[PDB]
Amino acid sequence: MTRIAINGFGRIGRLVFRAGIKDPNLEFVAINDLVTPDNLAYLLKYDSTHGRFQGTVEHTEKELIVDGKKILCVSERDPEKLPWKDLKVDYVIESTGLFTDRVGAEKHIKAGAKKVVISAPAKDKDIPTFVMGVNNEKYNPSNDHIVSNASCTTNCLAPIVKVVLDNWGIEEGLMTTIHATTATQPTVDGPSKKDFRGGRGAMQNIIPASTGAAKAVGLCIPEVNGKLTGMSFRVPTPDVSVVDLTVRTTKETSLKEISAKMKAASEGAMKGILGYTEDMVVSNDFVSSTLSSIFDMDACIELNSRFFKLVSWYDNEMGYSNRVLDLIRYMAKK
Amino acid sequence: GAMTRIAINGFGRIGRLVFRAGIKDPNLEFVAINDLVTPDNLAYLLKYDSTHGRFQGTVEHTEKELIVDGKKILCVSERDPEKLPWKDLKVDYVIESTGLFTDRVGAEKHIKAGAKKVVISAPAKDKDIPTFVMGVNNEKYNPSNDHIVSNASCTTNCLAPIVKVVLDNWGIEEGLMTTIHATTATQPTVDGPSKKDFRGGRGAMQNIIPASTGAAKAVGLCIPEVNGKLTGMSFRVPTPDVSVVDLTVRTTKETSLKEISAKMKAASEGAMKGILGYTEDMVVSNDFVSSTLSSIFDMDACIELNSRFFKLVSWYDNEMGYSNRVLDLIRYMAKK
Amino acid sequence: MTRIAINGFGRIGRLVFRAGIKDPNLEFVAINDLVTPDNLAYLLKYDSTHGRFQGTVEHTEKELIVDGKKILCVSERDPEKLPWKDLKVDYVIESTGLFTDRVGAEKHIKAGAKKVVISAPAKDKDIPTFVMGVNNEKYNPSNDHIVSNASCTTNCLAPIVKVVLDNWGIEEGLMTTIHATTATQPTVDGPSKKDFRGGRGAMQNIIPASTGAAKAVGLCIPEVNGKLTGMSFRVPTPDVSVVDLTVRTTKETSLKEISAKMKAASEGAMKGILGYTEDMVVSNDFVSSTLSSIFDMDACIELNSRFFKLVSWYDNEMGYSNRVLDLIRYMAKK
Amino acid sequence: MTRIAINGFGRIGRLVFRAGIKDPNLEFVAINDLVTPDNLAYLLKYDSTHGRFQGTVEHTEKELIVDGKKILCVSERDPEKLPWKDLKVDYVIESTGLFTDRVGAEKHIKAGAKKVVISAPAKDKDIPTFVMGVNNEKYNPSNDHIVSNASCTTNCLAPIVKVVLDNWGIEEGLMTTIHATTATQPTVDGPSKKDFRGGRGAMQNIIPASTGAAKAVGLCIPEVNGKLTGMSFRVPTPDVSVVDLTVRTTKETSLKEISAKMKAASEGAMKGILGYTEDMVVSNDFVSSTLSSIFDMDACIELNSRFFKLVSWYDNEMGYSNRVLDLIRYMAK
Ligand SMILES: NC(=O)c1ccc[n+]([C@@H]2O[C@H](COP(=O)([O-])OP(=O)(O)OC[C@H]3O[C@@H](n4cnc5c(N)ncnc54)[C@H](O)[C@@H]3O)[C@@H](O)[C@H]2O)c1
Ligand SMILES: NC(=O)c1ccc[n+]([C@@H]2O[C@H](COP(=O)([O-])OP(=O)(O)OC[C@H]3O[C@@H](n4cnc5c(N)ncnc54)[C@H](O)[C@@H]3O)[C@@H](O)[C@H]2O)c1
Ligand SMILES: NC(=O)c1ccc[n+]([C@@H]2O[C@H](COP(=O)([O-])OP(=O)(O)OC[C@H]3O[C@@H](n4cnc5c(N)ncnc54)[C@H](O)[C@@H]3O)[C@@H](O)[C@H]2O)c1
Ligand SMILES: NC(=O)c1ccc[n+]([C@@H]2O[C@H](COP(=O)([O-])OP(=O)(O)OC[C@H]3O[C@@H](n4cnc5c(N)ncnc54)[C@H](O)[C@@H]3O)[C@@H](O)[C@H]2O)c1
Repeated sequence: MTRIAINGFGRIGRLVFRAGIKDPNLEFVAINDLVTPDNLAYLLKYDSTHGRFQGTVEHTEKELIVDGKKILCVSERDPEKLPWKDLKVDYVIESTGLFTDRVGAEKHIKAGAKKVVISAPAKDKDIPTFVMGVNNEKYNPSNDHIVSNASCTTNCLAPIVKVVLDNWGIEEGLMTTIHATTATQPTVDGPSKKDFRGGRGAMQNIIPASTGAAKAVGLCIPEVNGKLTGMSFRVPTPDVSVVDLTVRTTKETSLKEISAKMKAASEGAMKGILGYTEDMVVSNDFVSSTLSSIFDMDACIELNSRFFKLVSWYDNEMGYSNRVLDLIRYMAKK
Repeated sequence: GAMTRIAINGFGRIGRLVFRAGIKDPNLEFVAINDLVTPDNLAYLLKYDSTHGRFQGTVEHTEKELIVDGKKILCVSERDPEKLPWKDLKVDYVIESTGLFTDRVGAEKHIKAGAKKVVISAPAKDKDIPTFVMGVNNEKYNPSNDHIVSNASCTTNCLAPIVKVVLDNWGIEEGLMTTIHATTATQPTVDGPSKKDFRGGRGAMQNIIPASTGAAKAVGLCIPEVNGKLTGMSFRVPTPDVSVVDLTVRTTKETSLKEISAKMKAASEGAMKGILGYTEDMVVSNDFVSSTLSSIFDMDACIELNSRFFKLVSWYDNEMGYSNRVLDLIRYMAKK
Repeated sequence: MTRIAINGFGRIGRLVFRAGIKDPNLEFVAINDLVTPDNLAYLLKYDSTHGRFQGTVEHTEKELIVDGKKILCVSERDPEKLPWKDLKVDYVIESTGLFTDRVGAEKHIKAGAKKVVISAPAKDKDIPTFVMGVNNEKYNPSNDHIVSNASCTTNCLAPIVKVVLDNWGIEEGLMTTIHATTATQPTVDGPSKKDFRGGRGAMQNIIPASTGAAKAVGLCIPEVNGKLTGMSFRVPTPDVSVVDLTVRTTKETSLKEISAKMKAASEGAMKGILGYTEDMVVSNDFVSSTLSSIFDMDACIELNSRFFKLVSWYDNEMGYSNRVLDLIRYMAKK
Repeated sequence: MTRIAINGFGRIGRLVFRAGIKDPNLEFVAINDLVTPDNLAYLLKYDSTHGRFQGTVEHTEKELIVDGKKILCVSERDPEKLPWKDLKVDYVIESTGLFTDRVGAEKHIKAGAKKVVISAPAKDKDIPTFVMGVNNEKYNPSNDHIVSNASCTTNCLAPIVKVVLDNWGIEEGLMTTIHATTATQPTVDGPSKKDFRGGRGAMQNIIPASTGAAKAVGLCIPEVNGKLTGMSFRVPTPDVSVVDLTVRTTKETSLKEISAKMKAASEGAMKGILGYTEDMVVSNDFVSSTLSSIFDMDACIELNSRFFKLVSWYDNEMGYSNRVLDLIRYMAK
């Protein structure tokens, strides 16, 4: 049984917990956040986006009790003061958003944790980044003790890029994500030290945003390094995002051939990772989807035999959370 | 001085905003409004605007007219444009903004009713109606022959000036556009039927909704040099007004974002003044509510992959900018 | 087995269909709407609010196939031309919004239907109105061939009123409902001859609206006839509403005592109709709730021993759709 | 000229600044917030709700330059270390939300300010609360050095209560406010130790909230103390709220008479505070209104001659900000 601790019981932390408490192979031993177990228990059972927790939730002054299983609840701002050694934590899910650099994420290993999974792109280039179904086989159990699971957008874009790249090559690519609002944005216009637009009211605006997903894809798919960039527009929805990839391929092809390969990948080497649809879907048709990427056949367009606009959905919350579990399960086995 | 007589068929978002923008012009004379509701509901919707605020002036009504700033305007309720009294009113231009008469057969009812010229506030349903975008191809207008015209779409009016600047300076090999578009009256609040686009029937408050757009092809019409070289799509999002275009374009000559921004800023200060705007500020959509521009180039949001591959971003108030272009086109046609 | 046809496959019609199609005692034989089976099947499969249909959906040019069941699909503007006599319809669910008067509803009877259930308050004083768990025992099989299941708000308010009246009496009561947006509202400012406010954009505004639910409960609970009125505020939410009842009681009492009686009723009589909670719930905690009314203890306030403000939630879509089934089932058995 | 500093350049602080920088009798000398002048210049210039600043906005490392006027920008978390004596600050607008107690607000006076106006209800009983046009005349310049301007909801409800009470008395009143989302709420579900609902996603939910605004009216209008209580529902709108008041009056009356008195007040002794409308209004019809309260005659309902439901709108951002300025101008005269 693999022992897991969660640092940051937020949107991602609670969703990895919800997805993982079902697995007998996993054991969640601790949750760390800046609030009491009462509020953690409330946020676990009630979810404005993914519905009520399908199970029993209780709490003590010192723990949550989920389906009878006891999980320790601690509240320490500094990860170094966490009891990871006493709980002998194998994996710590770093999902606070505040320790995406190595010096901060190294604090969990100092506390006694064996492996640290950062649920976000790393700020340092020396932390390996993995996307399940793209480059997770490059993981080194003997050396990679702090890893990154990339971004929700990277996890959506990289599988699409991989199928296109494998079959027709990519000369150039520009991506746009139309992304759901997240917790980093305020409800009304407010301060924002390093991105002024990011402080504008998320309920009111379409908001241009930077994304690192494109080059992060360059990390996971080196063959596309230097050939893709991207940006983002935050829109006033609470969850589910979509990627629009304009691609110039090397070989001539058509949308029918691309769709054939996407469908094949979704049924084969990327089943459970890449999804495929021909239906007239809109974003809420993917609420609580566990897939990283859902290729939208009807929304795609072809300018000509080498220029395409490919569209893929993702639940930026639920899909990433399940990938976080998938990566841990992989690391534990291999 | 001399006055152009205008009637509005369809007193909706575009119709009321065309009225708001044009009633300030002393050379224009709005002589009639046609819609399916009595002047009482029309006065109410004219007075109060959830997006552009209260009407800055006095609005009253009778059973047969609105009274705006002392001026009386005839208010009729006739579904059939053919039964409208355009001949009696000596209507020079009819703004067809109901959304139901974008083909020649439907718009021709206004000419049969007596109007001299008809401006469709939308893309024509068929290529047999000429389309004009101010500052791009409105000089190709023929006063003696083009009696039914189209002012294209908001997206076309935003995309085309960008395309024009890029093409004239570096050429275009390919261009793929996406518009992130505000919600409009064609979408319901909750999931409902929609025969012509199933996605079009899903709830607008809840979803990102992929949609089809003809704006790319329409620009190919207004700019023949670019025909076949541009396509596009749309995503409707839960905002009530203001949209943004994201154009992925491959140029012929090598260039850079600095050079492109230089030409965009030059165009906005020169030949496309009042049509194309230019900004370097960290703007978001609500910063353009009630903007009169067709297209506002957003230098900070643009990205360059390489010397020939760029992602250009341009905003537009799909209600207010288009309504101001409808008036400009009518003014242009009047002068010649 | 009871044979049911649905006129108007909209929000209410589709949800009634979702809740009932698993029922072996019910047989849905026909669906009538203004579109062909492909759009109806699409709308049955994907719901922006209640998620994907948990089952299989197929279609023909003339029929739907749900979980193997074949349902005829028609498109007739005039109910009088519907094949109810030929299909032997026991109950017709009138959920178009256009035939809530007796002359309009009677067209289903002339076409061959035996019973018509209007999914809204009737425009006619001689059409009986029932709220399950409040006054449905007054249904007379021999005379009530066209009945009304009231409004979603009436089904929420009446259970609250029933308990308070039965235990402490009601001298006066004023109701306010904060109501989710519905299909009658536009996305942007537009015309609306019978209620100008109703035409204003639902995404942007709090919109005052009139409601008849207050007098309608006077119909179902005659003891309160003439003693309560109400109003409504439409807000930019796609589903779930809340009732805020300001009530002057006859006998002295306390919030503790009221909550205790609400809790008893939720666990015994009115079980499945009235729900009870002491948690810090918000509207999305009730998406796809099947209850008519959920009493919110913590949201309630007491001015004094005879003046209370009681709060109760309801999924105006799902709860009402389930009560339409319950009403049909009650009528069917006797 | 009155020398004013703003502590907390947020929604209220910036909107107070916009309305007041136009006033030649006022002199804004300093702004304190936790961000650099660039971000403050940005937020002053562009407003998602009230549009672009109608004027010129410039900034340096150490100041804002608004319409030619130079204003100091400081970034100090502890108000005791603020440069109020050097700047000779007459009034400090406390709009951070973190110093609504006397121990906290008094730090501005310890720092050199003469008066402190809190843009929110005070925590302490000994800090007087004023509503313009209701009880502001009770201000005592010799002793009231820290005052509260109450809440946006109290400023909307109290004028309504005053006219009803003066004409027909109040036996009971229960108020509900349908309130716009504010900076206190997250976009998505998150923690909130003292009120769990307050942490739920504001874009997707109707959110019940506690309010003291009814009880505050009991303080500003002592005759109604113990007779009025209330609650709140936060809804997914960015601005403008509405109060809904269920009132049992003492004297028999009618909606027609109440409306007449409301219209009389809006035109007379509460012009600029109380507004009156008979139109079919909705929330966005009041964006950027400077009124505290707008009586909505058509939305009102009468159960009988003594039981009414009265409805009044308010721009919780813009109306309150103007009340803060009005209070400062009153205290300075
Ligand atoms: N939201 C998404 O869709 C998404 C997708 C992929 C990855 N991510 C990444 O996951 C990370 C978390 O995102 P989220 O949306 O769950 O955010 P969130 O704000 O919902 O959760 C973060 C949580 O961390 C807790 N926390 C903060 N500081 C802490 C500390 N010092 N110690 C312990 N707990 C602390 C907070 O109370 C909060 O609940 C971010 O870095 C984000 O970029 C988010
Ligand atoms: N909304 C935008 O941003 C935008 C911008 C550019 C172009 N347009 C075009 O303008 C047209 C109208 O757009 P809108 O947003 O104003 O729509 P809208 O829903 O506001 O409708 C326009 C008006 O037409 C009236 N109408 C309907 N049938 C009529 C009839 N038979 N006779 C007279 N009036 C009738 C309606 O009552 C309505 O008020 C569409 O063709 C649209 O494509 C819209
Ligand atoms: N949505 C709610 O919260 C709610 C709650 C309780 C009851 N209701 C009542 O139920 C009724 C339906 O409301 P809704 O929200 O489902 O509306 P809706 O607009 O979602 O669905 C109504 C359907 O009627 C169909 N229709 C229209 N004309 C028709 C005709 N002539 N013949 C056949 N079908 C026709 C339409 O295509 C449409 O799908 C209303 O009367 C409403 O007041 C609504
Ligand atoms: N927004 C409304 O509708 C409204 C109406 C009436 C009253 N109020 C009250 O006014 C106050 C401000 O609310 P708001 O909506 O403007 O909030 P906001 O979050 O928009 O602004 C608060 C500001 O305080 C500043 N701040 C935080 N800590 C600080 C510190 N230590 N020193 C200096 N500045 C600091 C922050 O950067 C932030 O800009 C609150 O007390 C609120 O309850 C708000």
